[PDB]
Amino acid sequence: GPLLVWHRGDLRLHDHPALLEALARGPVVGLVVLDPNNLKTTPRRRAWFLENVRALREAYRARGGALWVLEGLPWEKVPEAARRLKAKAVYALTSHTPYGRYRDGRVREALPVPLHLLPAPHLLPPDLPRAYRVYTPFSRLYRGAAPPLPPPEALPKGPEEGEIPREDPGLPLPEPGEEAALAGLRAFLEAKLPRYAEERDRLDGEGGSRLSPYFALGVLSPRLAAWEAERRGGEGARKWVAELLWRDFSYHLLYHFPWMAERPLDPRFQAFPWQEDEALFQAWYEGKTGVPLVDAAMRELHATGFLSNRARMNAAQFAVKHLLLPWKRCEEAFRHLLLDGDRAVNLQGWQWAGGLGVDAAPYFRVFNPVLQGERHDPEGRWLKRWAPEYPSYAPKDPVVDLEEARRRYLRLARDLARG
Ligand SMILES: Cc1cc2nc3c(=O)[nH]c(=O)nc-3n(C[C@H](O)[C@H](O)[C@H](O)COP(=O)(O)OP(=O)(O)OC[C@H]3O[C@@H](n4cnc5c(N)ncnc54)[C@H](O)[C@@H]3O)c2cc1C
Ligand SMILES: O=c1nc2n(C[C@@H](O)[C@H](O)[C@@H](O)CO)c3cc(O)ccc3cc-2c(=O)[nH]1
Ligand SMILES: [Cl-]
Ligand SMILES: [Cl-]
Ligand SMILES: [Cl-]
Repeated sequence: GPLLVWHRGDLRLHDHPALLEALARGPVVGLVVLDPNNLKTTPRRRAWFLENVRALREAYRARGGALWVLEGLPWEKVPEAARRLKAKAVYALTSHTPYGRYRDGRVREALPVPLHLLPAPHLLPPDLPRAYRVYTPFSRLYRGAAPPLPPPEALPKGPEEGEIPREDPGLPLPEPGEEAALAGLRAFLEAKLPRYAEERDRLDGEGGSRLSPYFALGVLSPRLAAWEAERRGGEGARKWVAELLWRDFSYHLLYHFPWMAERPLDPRFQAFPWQEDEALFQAWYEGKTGVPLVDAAMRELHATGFLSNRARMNAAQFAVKHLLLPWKRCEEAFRHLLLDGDRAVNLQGWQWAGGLGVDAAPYFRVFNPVLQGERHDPEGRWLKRWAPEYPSYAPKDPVVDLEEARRRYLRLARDLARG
C-alpha cells in the first residue's frame, strides 16, 4: 500500500519534509485537493495556483511519479484518494492557520488511516511559546538556516488521476513551478544581492528578488532561500535574509494574535473613527486618487498582480491615514489583487503601514507622496510607466486635500495614542 503525500501551500519537490518522510517508508503518490475554501478567489489567483499544480504534476511525471489532483472538500477527497489507492497513511506539512487546523482536524476524523503532519521548513516557526509584537527581539532567535532537504531523484511509479482546469488569469503570469523559481533565486543571489540593502526601497521593486509569488504557494522553500543566501554571504545577504524573516514574523504575529484579523494590534486604535465612503474606496481601489504615486501603485497592481514593498506601504497607508478608509475592506481587496496574496503577510503589512500596532511602528510616520516618489523613483521612470497622465509626483485634483487629511489623521491619532 502506498503512502499519500498531500501537497497544499508547498507545491514543490525540494526541501519537503512530508514527501521525504513518506518516501523513506515506501512508494508514494502525491495529491493536491482543489478546495473551494481557497479557490473561491479572483481569476488571477486561481490560475496562479492551478498552473503551479500543473507544474508540480509535470515535475512528478518527469521523475516517473504520480500526482493526483481532486476537486472538492479535503475531508471528502483525501479519504477518497486514500481508499482508492489503499494508502497506508497520509503525510502533509502542518498548517497553523485557523482553516488549516479546522480542515486537517476534519480530515483526520474522516480518514481511517493516520494523517502524519510534519513542521513546514521556516527560518523561525510561528508557534514558539513567547509572543513578540516587535521584530527585533523575535529576529534575534534566528541563528542561521538549517540545511534544506534534497528533492527525490526518481519517484516510484503509480497511477495518476484527476484533471487540472485551465483558467483565464486576465494578465501575464510569471513562469510557474519550482524549476523557474530556483532559476530566479540563483540569478538574484548572483546579480542583485550585493546592492539589495541599497536598492530594496525602489518604487519599481527592481532591486528585489520578485520571488514572493513562489514563496506564497511554497513553490520555493524559505529555508532553502535563506541557506543559499547565507552560503553566498556578503552585505546584501544579511539584509535579504532579514526580509525572509519578516515573512515568518507575519505568521508568528497572526498565530499569537489571531484577533488582529478583526482589529488593530494596538488597543488604542480599536476605536478609530474610520470613514466609510463608497466613492473614496473606489477612487483608491482603481488608482484614481489624483495622487501620482498612489495611482501608479494601484494601476500596476491591477495590471500585474505584483507591487514593490515601497509601493505597497505607500498605497496602503494612503487609504488608512489620508483617506481614513476602513482597513479591513482595503486589506481584503488588496490581497485579492496579489499573486503572492497571503492573509497573514498582507495583514501584517497593512497593520504596519497603517500604524495599527505592528512592530510598534509609530502613528506619526506619514508618507509624503511627492517626497516618496522623489526619493524612490529617480528619473521618474516608474511613474511614467504606470500613470504617465501625471508630469510629476505633484498631486493633480486629489480626491482629498492632502495637508488637511494629514493634519486630520495626526490630530485623531494623537488623541487616541496619548489619551
Ligand atoms: C501593505 C503590505 C501588504 C503586503 N502583502 C503581501 C502579501 O499578501 N503577500 C506577500 O508575499 N507579501 C506581502 N507584502 C510584503 C512584501 O511587500 C512582499 O513580500 C515583497 O514586495 C515581495 O517582493 P520581493 O519578492 O521582490 O521581496 P524581496 O525584497 O526580494 O524579499 C524576499 C522575500 O522576503 C519576504 N518579504 C520581503 N518583504 C517583506 C515584508 N515587508 N513582510 C513580509 N515578508 C517580506 C517575501 O517573502 C519576499 O519574497 C506586503 C507588504 C505591505 C507593506
Ligand atoms: O490545498 C490547497 N491550497 C490552496 N492554496 C494554498 C493554501 O491556501 C493552503 O491550503 C495553505 O495555504 C494551507 O495549508 C491557495 C493559495 C492561493 O494563493 C490561491 C489559491 C489556492 C488554492 C488552494 C487549494 O485549492 N488547495
Ligand atoms: Cl482569499
Ligand atoms: Cl503523527
Ligand atoms: Cl536538514
